Amino acid sequence: LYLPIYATPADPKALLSAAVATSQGGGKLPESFMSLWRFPHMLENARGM
Amino acid sequence: LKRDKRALEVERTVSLAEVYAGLPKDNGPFSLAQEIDKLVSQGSGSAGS
Repeated sequence: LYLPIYATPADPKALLSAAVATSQGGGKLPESFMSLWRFPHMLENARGM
Repeated sequence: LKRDKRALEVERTVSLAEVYAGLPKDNGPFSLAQEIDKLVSQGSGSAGS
């Protein structure tokens, strides 16, 4: 005689993704070396490099 | 450019007559005056060591 109650499933859970970042240490300048060329030439050289 | 350096540019006079006058006795020292004029006369000869 008793009519059982029926359960309705809930809405699906919203899937979530994790996005993490990476960190890297900065570099250090090497040892400067005394050149032979004058500044305009060593600058045209380096600028090309 | 790391390895290059300004080199001491030098000049030296070399006197062939003096050098050929100076080589050791067993090598037979000779001034070019008395062999240039005789080897031109006959080319089969030789001088020095």
